[PDB]
Amino acid sequence: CLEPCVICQSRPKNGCIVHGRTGHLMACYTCAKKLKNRNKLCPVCREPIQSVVLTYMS
Amino acid sequence: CLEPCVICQSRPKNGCIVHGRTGHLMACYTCAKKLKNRNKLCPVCREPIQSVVLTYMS
Ligand SMILES: [Zn+2]
Ligand SMILES: [Zn+2]
Ligand SMILES: [Zn+2]
Ligand SMILES: [Zn+2]
Repeated sequence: CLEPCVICQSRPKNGCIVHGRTGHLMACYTCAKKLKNRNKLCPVCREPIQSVVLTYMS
Repeated sequence: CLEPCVICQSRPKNGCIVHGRTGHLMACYTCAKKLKNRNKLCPVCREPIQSVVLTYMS
């Protein structure tokens, strides 16, 4: 799916939720960051967001 | 791009090259890891690979 950020649905999925050595890409960097600041869990696995990487394709 | 890992072209781009708080997604986790172990640079920006995240799209 080339579908947008699942939260805002207005921006691309370029906000990578890192937990250790695995990452989940369902949200934009800006949305995924708000989740971490407001102490929400990863929507994919409900595991704490350790950090957020701004991800660029090619 | 729905195109495969630029190195092996046999696995998806699920190997996120992290440098600071930005990541580059052009290679598979296994290919991007070999780059880090053999002290190669990020093919996108020729900046050192600080870590590699195994990324899952949802
Ligand atoms: Zn968003
Ligand atoms: Zn997760
Ligand atoms: Zn590869
Ligand atoms: Zn790079």
